[PDB]
Amino acid sequence: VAEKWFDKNVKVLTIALDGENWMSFSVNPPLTAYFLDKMIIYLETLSDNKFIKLSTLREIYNKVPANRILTNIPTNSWLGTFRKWRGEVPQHE
Amino acid sequence: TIRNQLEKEIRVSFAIGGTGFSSVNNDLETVKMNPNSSYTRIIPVKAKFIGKHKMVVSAISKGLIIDSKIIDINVKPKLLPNPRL
Repeated sequence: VAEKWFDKNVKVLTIALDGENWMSFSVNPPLTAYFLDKMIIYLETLSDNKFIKLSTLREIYNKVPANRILTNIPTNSWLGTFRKWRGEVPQHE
Repeated sequence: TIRNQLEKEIRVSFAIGGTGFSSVNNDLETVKMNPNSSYTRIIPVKAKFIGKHKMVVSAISKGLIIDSKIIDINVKPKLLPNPRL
């Protein structure tokens, strides 16, 4: 997370993922609970030294207005295909 | 992709050029970019020969060609699918 601060162009940093599968599909799910606590401790060590500003997305929406304009975003998911829900099972069609 | 090094807000237009290529429907595609920023957009074109093509893209403002650049494209023959059962 901190190495992204070095680049001047990283204005907002965004991370998104499933909030329950990561602690439930690992080999040792109890340790992923300790990992999350260590994460929360270390992230507050960067938000106090005024390196990052650990905040919510609504606050970013108001504090950082969007200046650039995107005219088109093609249809897709984070998997780069829709064949997961239509095509990878023979009885999808 | 068009880069803007001016400190003001720019609007240019560009046209394509090739020996078999043809712009589908774009006489002059105008953009609108803010200072010190690039602008990328995709234009639909149709090739009509196969082989080693030469695209020319030129930026045009008020009837004047601002800038031009030549790229190289390899167009492949289009193959038909298997005869359906």
